Amino acid sequence: MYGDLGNKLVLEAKRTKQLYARSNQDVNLPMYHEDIIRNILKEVSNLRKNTEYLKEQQQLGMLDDKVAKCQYFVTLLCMERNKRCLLAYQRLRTDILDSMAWNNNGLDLMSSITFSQQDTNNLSHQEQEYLKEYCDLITDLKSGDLVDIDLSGSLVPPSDAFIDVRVLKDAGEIQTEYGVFNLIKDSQFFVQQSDVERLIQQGYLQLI
Amino acid sequence: YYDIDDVLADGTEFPCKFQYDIPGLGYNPGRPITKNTKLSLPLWLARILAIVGPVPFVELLPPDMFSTKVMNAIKTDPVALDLHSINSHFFSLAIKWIMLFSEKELANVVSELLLQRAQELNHHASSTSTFLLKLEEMEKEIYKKSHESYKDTKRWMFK
Amino acid sequence: DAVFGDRVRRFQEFLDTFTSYRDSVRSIQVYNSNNAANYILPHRIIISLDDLREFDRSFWSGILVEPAYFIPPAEKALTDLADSMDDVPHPWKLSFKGSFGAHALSPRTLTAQHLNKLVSVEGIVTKTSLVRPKLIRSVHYAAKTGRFHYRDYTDATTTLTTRIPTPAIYPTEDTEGNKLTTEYGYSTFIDHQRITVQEMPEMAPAGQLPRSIDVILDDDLVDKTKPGDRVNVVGVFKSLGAGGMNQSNSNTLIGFKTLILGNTVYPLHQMLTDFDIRNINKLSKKKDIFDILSQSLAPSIYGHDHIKKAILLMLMGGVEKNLENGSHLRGDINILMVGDPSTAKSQLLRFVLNTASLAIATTGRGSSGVGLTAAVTTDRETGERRLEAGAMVLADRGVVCIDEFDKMTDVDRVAIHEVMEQQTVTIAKAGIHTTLNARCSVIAAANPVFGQYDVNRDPHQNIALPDSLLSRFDLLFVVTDDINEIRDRSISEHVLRTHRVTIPFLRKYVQYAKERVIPQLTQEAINVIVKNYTDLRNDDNTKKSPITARTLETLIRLATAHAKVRLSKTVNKVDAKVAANLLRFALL
Amino acid sequence: EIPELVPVGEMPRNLTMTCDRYLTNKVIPGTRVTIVGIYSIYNSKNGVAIRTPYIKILGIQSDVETSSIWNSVTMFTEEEEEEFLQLSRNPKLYEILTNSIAPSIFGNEDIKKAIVCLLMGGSKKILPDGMRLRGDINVLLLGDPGTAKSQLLKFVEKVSPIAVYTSGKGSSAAGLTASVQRDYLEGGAMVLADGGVVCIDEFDKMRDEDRVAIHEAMEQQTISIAKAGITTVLNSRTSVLAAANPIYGRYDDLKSPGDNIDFQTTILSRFDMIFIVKDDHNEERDISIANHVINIHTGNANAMQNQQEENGSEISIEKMKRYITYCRLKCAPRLSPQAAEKLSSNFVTIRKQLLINELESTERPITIRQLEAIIRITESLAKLELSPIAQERHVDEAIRLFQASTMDAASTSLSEIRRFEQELKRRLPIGWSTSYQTLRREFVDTHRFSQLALDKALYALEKHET
Amino acid sequence: LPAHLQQTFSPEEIQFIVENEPIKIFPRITWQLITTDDKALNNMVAMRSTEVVLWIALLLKQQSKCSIVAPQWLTTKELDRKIQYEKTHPDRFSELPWNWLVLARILFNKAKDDFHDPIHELRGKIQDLREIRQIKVLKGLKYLNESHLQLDNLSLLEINELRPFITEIMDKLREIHTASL
Repeated sequence: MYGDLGNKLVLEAKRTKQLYARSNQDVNLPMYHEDIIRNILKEVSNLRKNTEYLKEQQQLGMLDDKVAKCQYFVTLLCMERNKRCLLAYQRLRTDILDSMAWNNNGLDLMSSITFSQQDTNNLSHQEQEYLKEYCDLITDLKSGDLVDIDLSGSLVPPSDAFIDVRVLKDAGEIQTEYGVFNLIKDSQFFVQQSDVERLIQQGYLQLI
Repeated sequence: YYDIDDVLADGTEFPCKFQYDIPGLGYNPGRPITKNTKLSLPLWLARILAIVGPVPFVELLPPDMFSTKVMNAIKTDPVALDLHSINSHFFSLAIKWIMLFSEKELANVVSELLLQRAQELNHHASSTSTFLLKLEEMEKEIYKKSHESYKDTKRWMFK
Repeated sequence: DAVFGDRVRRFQEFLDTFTSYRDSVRSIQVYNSNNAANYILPHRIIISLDDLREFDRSFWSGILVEPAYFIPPAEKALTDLADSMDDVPHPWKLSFKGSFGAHALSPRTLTAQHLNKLVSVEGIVTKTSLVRPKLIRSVHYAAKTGRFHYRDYTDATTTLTTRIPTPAIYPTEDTEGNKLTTEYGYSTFIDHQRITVQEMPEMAPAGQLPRSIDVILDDDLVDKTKPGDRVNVVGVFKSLGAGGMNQSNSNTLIGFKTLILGNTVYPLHQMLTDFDIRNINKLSKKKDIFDILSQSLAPSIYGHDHIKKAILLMLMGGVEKNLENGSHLRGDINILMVGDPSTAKSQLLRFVLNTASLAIATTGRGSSGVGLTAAVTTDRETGERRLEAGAMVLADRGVVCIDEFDKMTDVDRVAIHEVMEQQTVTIAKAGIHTTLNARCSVIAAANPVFGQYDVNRDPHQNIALPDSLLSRFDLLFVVTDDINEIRDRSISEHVLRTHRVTIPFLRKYVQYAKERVIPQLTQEAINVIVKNYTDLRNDDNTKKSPITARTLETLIRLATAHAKVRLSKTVNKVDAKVAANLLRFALL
Repeated sequence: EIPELVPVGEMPRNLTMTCDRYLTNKVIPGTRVTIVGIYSIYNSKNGVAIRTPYIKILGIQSDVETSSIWNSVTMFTEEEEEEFLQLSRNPKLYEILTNSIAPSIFGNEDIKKAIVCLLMGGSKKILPDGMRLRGDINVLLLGDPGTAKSQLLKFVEKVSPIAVYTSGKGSSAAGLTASVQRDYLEGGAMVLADGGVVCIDEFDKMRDEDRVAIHEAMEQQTISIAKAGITTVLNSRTSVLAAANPIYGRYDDLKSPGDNIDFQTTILSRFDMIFIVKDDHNEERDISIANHVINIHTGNANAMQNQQEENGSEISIEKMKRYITYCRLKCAPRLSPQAAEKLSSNFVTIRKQLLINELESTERPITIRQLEAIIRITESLAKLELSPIAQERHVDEAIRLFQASTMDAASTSLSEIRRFEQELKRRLPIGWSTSYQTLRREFVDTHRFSQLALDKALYALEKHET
Repeated sequence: LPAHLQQTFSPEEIQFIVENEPIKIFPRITWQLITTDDKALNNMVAMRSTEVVLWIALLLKQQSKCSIVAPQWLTTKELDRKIQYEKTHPDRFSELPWNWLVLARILFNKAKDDFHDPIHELRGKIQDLREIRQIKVLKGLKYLNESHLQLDNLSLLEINELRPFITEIMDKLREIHTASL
């Protein structure tokens, strides 16, 4: 009853892992809960308020009682508990997030972060600032190599090395890089793994 | 810690009675809590109250889950025993309580139970039925990981 | 079969190291000899499966996997240890507690992987086949050649293991040609029964029909369970009978009916010591106790202090007085409650029931007629006309409850007249012709006899159940939930507070009070109740009705009851005043 | 064999089949299947020779859809938690649900909402001592036909996760709920449908002996059966939804609102939400319903509105059920203190005001049971939002809703038949040789007297004092 | 963020690895190329065996410009001595190329027509040697203790399939036991 709201919150955190697990991974997190954590923050503010109040009270009334210690001990733990929840949730949220910023940006010619992440505005803007700052953070890693990467893609090794892509209602032709593949619905291109990696992440290509 | 299983593991209630009186009850209008009151506490706070004292603040009365009836029943047929009903956390939990109370006796017991489940879980690692329903949450997670390695290695086996 | 010997020498060791069972066997051997020195205990030693794993896992897995080869050598070993006990001046039985299980199964999940393996079934037991003897040891006497001659009969359920069937009849001139008379009462008969077990109704999956299997209960186990009881049986799961393969007709495909032998049958769901009686004794002197007691009944119910007072005064009940060579005057007090619904009238009665020490509850119509044996007809069986106690015979010396007392057919009421005052039941049925005694105390709750006009409506025409009945009941209490506005708010507040000198000492307080001691009667009081009574007749017969000598009787019963509450060896004037009070609130 | 083909005019034959080993208990009775197996014959003396046919099965395969199991899993899938928790975020969630139940049925919004708050269960307390309060409530649809209530029940029966529609007197061979049959509990409505919804009709037309059983059951959720060799005391967690049929029509409203069911209102006292309804006709509404039916016949294409409601907003009702199961098992709601005191004010105003109303002996009621009902509605609706905690406005709905129920609790005679005086007088000073019998012969061939009519006029005159 | 798997290798990744093993080839051909890691070759002579890395043999086999040699250990008459030697030492897993599963998948997709008696034989043989060996692993897995195991000679794929399982419940098992002293 004391710290249990955090147990319920992480209990809810669990279900997003369930949605990232088997899964199938489309992202589409329901929302970030600002309300329930606001409840948590009001509860914890309550706590630390009574804490500094009693911290004033030992200075006068309690007179360093053996019992007093407990309040600064036990209730202190509760603060930690909320923290233990609040970060555990939060890191989970960053884990479901940064990976998404990994596997697709997105990809050639990124060329900008847009239309991605169906959560969009529904997810908190505090995370989105972190996010845009994070893909800005990875643009520098993109700019060191020079390898080249091409890192966001090709988690799965090339074979061999030409494939066949069957158009999937995409228009097209938007293939400007390397060559004008001239995208055309109902058209399969006997194209090398090279531009396939880049174009398959967008949603144009279908069968590898 | 950050993983959900641990922070959820700390959420479980234990029957721990107070060694001492503590006015300023945070649970309601006592105001103090009379000595030797039996109050259920989650593990997170109760964990370091047994250490800090040279007499500790709490007795640590053994949880109903660890009742010697149970620790006996798990020595018969673990494979048919239902863990998911009792807690459901066991290994995530029991691992803490074995260190907290520093009990040697049951190590040899649970160290056995977990082999006996697993010699069964390599059996459902091959491609459920009812059984998948009675695993402990964390154990269950390992079942995902194994079943996925197998499934993926089979899907690689052909085309 | 040296291996059966191995099983015996192996089970030997298990006992006496550790010795934790041996003390119980010794206890069994001693207690019966103590009954031999006096001026019943089944001989079986419960074996906790708990302990078996510590010694040998090999022998542990066996009792579950193949009990036919294991339980009987362990058993012969237990007898063998019981004979080395002390001393001279029977097969016994194993039990198997557990430490379940595997083998944990409800009856719905069973057959065949669980067959020929120990099993703990659980479910409802019906219909409980009727208890019957079963022959085992044949015993005879030869003359004049003498000696002593015996045969041993092996049935289908003998031991565990299958054996070449001995039955049937009697040996009758075993060689040489000497006559053999059956010796009855030396020869051994183990009782025998079977009871089928249905799976628990609440764990039933679908509209799919319930699957029950039958359990044979050997020896002591017999008559240990009425039907409809939650039961966890244990036993070896046995398939007996040919499937039809025995003969040469085939018949059909149906076959091998199965059942469980033995074994345990664990069911599942006063003492005043030194100090208690002292608590009473201390508490008896305090002058205000009656009100506290009267409040102790109703944690959940507001006011009605008068009525609660009444229910106590029924629990105690005016002793009983049987004159020399003459009829006896009724001791106990009967009560009725009438008021609009929500009056807790049906809620009160259950709490009457719990702490009541007995008795049976009956609600409207009804059964078993409540009256006499009811002359149950017809047959049951063969056509023989039999009868059984009505609904006030098995409740003797107790508190009968009646709910929706108005809705009961007049036919019954006619009998209730005979029950209440007269105090006896008379059955001329067919038949067994007897006057048998039901001296029960009685409570009844009835509605407002049509039309909520219970509050405003006349002193008569409101009750709906004339006439003598109205009198028979010592006290008629009215319960119109009518404000009394300032009374409504208070009640609401009370209920709210609820939505969030004890209860276990009450009945203990009561029994001692009941058999000790009867207060008799005293000339302190009599003039009071006489004044009162005469007042009642003379003034109330203008005010209201009914009033008769009956009222007077009631006056005395109440006086004596409140005397019991005071624990006083005598009746007092104060008590008389109390009786006065409650009979007043009855009337006004 | 299947009813589509080929019954013709004759009852369809049934071949006896023996499954064995691992195919056993593979199929729930009532599900269509396709068997394979050998075909063969067994003897079974019943000449000459006449051996009877059976089909050994190897091996059985059920149809893809038809209760293959397990359609009832206390956990469901994942994406379902996702989309549920997406539905909990709707402001019009309550409102859109109240539009799911009766796509076909028009009007009746109070009933329409009441069903919702019924299905969702309520506060359930196991608190010591053994006494346990329960959920969830009860609903009465009683009124003249055209109310669609008897159809509406068919709908609730569909939606509710586990439900049994029994109108009786039960039907047909299965006793009204829990039933004693001999080889034990034979399992019935109150039983076979334990832990959920039960739908009853002709509630006033039910037998006596089991009527007792019901009355005692609905409050304490447990029914005790002492029949023969089984004295069992089981448990019915069901919440009864009953539709009674009122007598003589509109005059019964002119009559005291209670007094309808048998001679006793106690039934109506046990029941928490009583809705008097009627097949009211308004040219606006009547043209609405009519035009709707004209649309229904052909050209047929109206039932699509539900489907675009599904695309845009509304719930498929195949999902609603899963949802109800979800909310039902997951979370158990609890009321807030200010809401509590608010309801205290509610109920004391009720008690006081309506007492004042009954100073005149105005014939009609108020029980703390009704309060408890109001509570269970609040928790039900709280369990709609899914929130672990109640709110004030949340209840503010409930008070008014139940207020509509009170309005239902609130709502001359020719005396022709009641003119039993003529007979009682100048006919029979001794009343004998007449009684209920005389009234018949005298009113039997007079084109005239109903049982309730005869008793009413009798009870009337009994009471009237004539 | 590798996402999947991540602690264990991917089934594909172990082929990605094994294709780095060289094996002999029979080139039809008679630039340069230095590439990087190859070191080979002077222009390959037709009807002359030579040693090259796998992924290039496979690459040049899709164009059917080269005929891969069968490994001396891939034969049914050869496998026979191996299952014979395997049934008779229920404890040890014998002698394995360590890639044999994955080469058994790869060389059968394309090169199949090059093998002598490839049809309906060897696949029957290795699907078997991949049976009794697997159950022998599951029955050798009961003896689990921390910290040691002899997995002796065991395929890379066989390692990879059961890895999360073993190295997880070893991390529940050893975790109580280290910590209880």
